[PDB]
Amino acid sequence: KNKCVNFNFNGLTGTGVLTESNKKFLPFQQFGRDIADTTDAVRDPQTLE
Amino acid sequence: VTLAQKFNGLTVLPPLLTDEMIAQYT
Ligand SMILES: *[C@@H]1O[C@H](CO)[C@@H](O[C@@H]2O[C@H](CO)[C@@H](O)[C@H](O)[C@H]2NC(C)=O)[C@H](O)[C@H]1NC(C)=O
Repeated sequence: KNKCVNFNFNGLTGTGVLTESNKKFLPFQQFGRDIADTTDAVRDPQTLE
Repeated sequence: VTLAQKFNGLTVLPPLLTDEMIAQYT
């Protein structure tokens, strides 16, 4: 966390600084996007946050 | 007047004169 990394989450290859989110998904969502239809949040698949 | 792009290589540059300097000239 707080570090620039090459991430893969569930097949989502990308790069970015990961941070603990204040967002709150409904249980069936796993992923999140901004107005531009671009990723801006992801849910950890092992320790659900 | 009321005023996700960044990581696509796009960026917005500040004006040379700040809104305080435009107000001082005015
Ligand atoms: C995957 O398994 C790990 C355990 O190996 C889960 O993590 C545990 O979660 C419980 C409940 O919060 C804790 O009491 C344990 O101490 C945790 N252990 C570890 C090693 O994390 C994890 O939640 C599981 N993930 C999913 C998505 O089921």
